[PDB]
Amino acid sequence: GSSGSSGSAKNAYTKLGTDDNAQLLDIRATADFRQVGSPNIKGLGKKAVSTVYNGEDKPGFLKKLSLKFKDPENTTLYILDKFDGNSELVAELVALNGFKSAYAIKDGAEGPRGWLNSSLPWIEPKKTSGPSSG
Repeated sequence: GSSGSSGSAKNAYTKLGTDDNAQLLDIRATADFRQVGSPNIKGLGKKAVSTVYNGEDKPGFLKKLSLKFKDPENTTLYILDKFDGNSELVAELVALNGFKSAYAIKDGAEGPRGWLNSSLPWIEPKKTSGPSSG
């Protein structure tokens, strides 16, 4: 693909912990934190910033970021989509809108080698009983 963009699933999480300044922008839909869960990066230091991307309305999305990050000017963000979405698109928007340098993850969360399929930590919804139900 792009030798420089969307690395393997760990390629983000690794650099999430090792950078100590890095962050996560879960662009996955607000429903996906109901139906799949969220990534448990808390042991690196903090939770991810859930804000659904919509290629609709660039400013009406970035309104969530400006209050959420202390030092966007050197914080290394990592988007996280469900599969593909527009991860690599957001990965070149924030850095051009006053953050430093941004990244995506291939296969997102639910992809065949994405976050879930990478030994990476998760939060999930509540415990329930009915796998064929969803």
